Amino acid sequence: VLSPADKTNVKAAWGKVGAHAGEYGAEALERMFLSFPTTKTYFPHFDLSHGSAQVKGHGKKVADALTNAVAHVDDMPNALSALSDLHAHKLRVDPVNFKLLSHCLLVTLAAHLPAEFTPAVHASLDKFLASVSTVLTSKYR
Amino acid sequence: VLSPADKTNVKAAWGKVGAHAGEYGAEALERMFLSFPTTKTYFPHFDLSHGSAQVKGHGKKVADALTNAVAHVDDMPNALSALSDLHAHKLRVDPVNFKLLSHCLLVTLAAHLPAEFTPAVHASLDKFLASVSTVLTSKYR
Amino acid sequence: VHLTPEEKSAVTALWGKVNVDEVGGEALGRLLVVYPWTQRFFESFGDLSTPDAVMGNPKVKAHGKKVLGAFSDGLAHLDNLKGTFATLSELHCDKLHVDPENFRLLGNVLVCVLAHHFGKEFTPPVQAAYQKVVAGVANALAHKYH
Amino acid sequence: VHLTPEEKSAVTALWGKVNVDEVGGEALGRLLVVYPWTQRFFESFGDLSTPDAVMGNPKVKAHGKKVLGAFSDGLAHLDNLKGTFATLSELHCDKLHVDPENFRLLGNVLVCVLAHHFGKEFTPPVQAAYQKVVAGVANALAHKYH
Ligand code: HEM
Ligand code: HEM
Ligand code: COH
Ligand code: COH
Repeated sequence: VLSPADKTNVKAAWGKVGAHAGEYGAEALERMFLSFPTTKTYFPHFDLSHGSAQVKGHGKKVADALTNAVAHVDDMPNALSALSDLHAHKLRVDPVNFKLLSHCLLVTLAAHLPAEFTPAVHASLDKFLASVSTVLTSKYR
Repeated sequence: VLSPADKTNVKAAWGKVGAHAGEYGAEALERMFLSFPTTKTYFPHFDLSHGSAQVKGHGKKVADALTNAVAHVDDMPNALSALSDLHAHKLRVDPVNFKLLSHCLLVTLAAHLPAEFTPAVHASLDKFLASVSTVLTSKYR
Repeated sequence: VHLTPEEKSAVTALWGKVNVDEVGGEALGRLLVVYPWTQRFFESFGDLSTPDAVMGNPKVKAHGKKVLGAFSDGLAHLDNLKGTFATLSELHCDKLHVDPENFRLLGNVLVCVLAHHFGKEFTPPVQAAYQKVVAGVANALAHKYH
Repeated sequence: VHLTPEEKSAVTALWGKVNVDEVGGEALGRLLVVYPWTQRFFESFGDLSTPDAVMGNPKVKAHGKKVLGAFSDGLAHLDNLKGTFATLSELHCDKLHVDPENFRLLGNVLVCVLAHHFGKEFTPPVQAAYQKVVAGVANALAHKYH
């Protein structure tokens, strides 16, 4: 459960992310494919070399969904409904890989937000990415 | 999320456990301590040898909580509220260990229920133990 | 992996009694029922929409038998599971694109199936020995992922 | 483990810029804040009630320094982490009863701390090299658990 203070911390941090959301989204994907190469088994149809249009494209889509979830943080089941059907019924990503992309999104935010990534905001962002992962994983069985 | 069919399958299977619930809880703990030795770090004050009254006593408590969760399966967060407080703020069991007990519970039910542990009942029971595990780790942070 | 000689003869003895075709078909079918996102790799197989359709599907039973067959051959080389399974490790990465977390899930479903099938003979020490073996085989099959 | 000489020299290069006392204090304090159930070993340490109390607690700082100094001395022996951390593994099992999942949580918080400290110098290849090192250290400290 996200506390009101967690929601304030996620909105402040993601506010600062702002217009770079798409660029941070691609960097987190690239950090995932290098650090955890088993996640590449879900993207065999992508050019996964550095700076490819497919990864930058996908990065922007991941990031807009997280922007949608921050905007509707009180109502994330209804907000991400379309995305939880798509991961459950069509992509079928094993749930263990959501923790690996959350950790690389957290690492990417750390590396770009030096003033804002306090202990308490780190806690709140980890907790927010675990709630997004739980919602995208909700309808798997 | 437990479907009406999953609730009928868990009430049927746990119904046929009935009075042996206590004995099956101890067996599941013993199975967990031998198969996953890292879970023994939460019980340094117990005698964990085979046949130990402490593991049997503990097993009966685990099982009575799961019997209470089956009876209240539409309202499991309130029924298990004092046990999520307990595991979140005092015992502070790392959340990965709940998946190890849940697997050992499933193995125990499989070993004692040859006709009831159907592929569909197996699915329903795995969903139920994951829902109990999610409630018991709800208040961790 | 490293088994004590009384874990090795627990694994060996139990496995002499396993009908590999029947337990294979049950283990792969229960994987596809209990964890339905693993159906991802098998949509060439037919009707996988209900538990009864998955457990009676002939291509699930045939493939289940193929898988447990290769697993059986790894029980004969428990001292070097990585060398035994290197070619199949490479095939599941490069050509089939199977997330190695699926090998861990099948491992645990196969322990549930052995427990279901052998009842009280599948005692907590025998389970412990088969959990080290299926973690070892999962490990071996994931080793050449890149 | 197995690092390539270019991954070893990237780990080594970056660690030469680390204040081990300060990064230790920060990594163990953020472990205790982000994952509060890891506070269960530390109620001997006083006030851990808020983020600021945790991060300013001198005992948490002293323990983080001791933990990260042993980690640092372990980067000189990347060829043989299991030998270097065998006594510390035994000790964390038999006497301190620390669930080995806490070493994996500390390893992931240590990588977010290095990313926060080093910013854009912590590139995706450097992260990947440090993920192998912290998974190797966690493995090594878990190896003699029983
Ligand atoms: C923080 C959680 C994640 C978010 C918010 C997220 C969001 C999205 C979005 C927005 C799409 C595009 C849907 C469309 O075209 O309408 C997508 C597709 C996809 N996702 Fe996820 N996702 C997440 C985690 C994952 C993970 C963990 C993996 C696998 C390692 C994954 C694998 C995929 C793949 C395979 C696609 C399809 C790409 C394509 O065919 O072009 N996703 N995701
Ligand atoms: C299905 C999940 C579980 C259930 C329903 C459950 C239930 C319980 C119950 C009923 C108690 C006794 C409460 C009391 O004293 O009033 C308890 C205590 C405890 N549980 Fe859990 N538990 C679960 C999972 C776990 C796991 C996974 C671990 C560790 C691997 C764990 C570790 C403990 C320990 C350390 C105690 C205290 C034992 C003592 O000192 O007497 N529990 N649990
Ligand atoms: C859910 C994913 C899954 C898992 C758990 C899994 C687990 C295991 C496993 C672990 C116990 C072992 C020993 C095997 C062993 C095999 N697998 Co897979 N396999 C899996 C998905 C596949 C698929 C996909 C194929 C290809 C079948 C086809 O359609 O040709 C495969 C093929 C094979 C083959 C045939 C290869 C050939 O060249 O024809 C062997 C043998 N294996 N597999
Ligand atoms: C959250 C639990 C936690 C973690 C993750 C952890 C992770 C790590 C880790 C991972 C990079 C390393 C290399 C160490 C290294 C050490 N730990 Co721990 N330790 C932990 C809890 C403890 C505790 C508790 C003690 C005892 C402190 C005391 O008695 O003062 C300990 C003591 C130590 C000591 C002192 C040994 C002695 O001779 O007294 C070293 C060195 N360690 N620890």
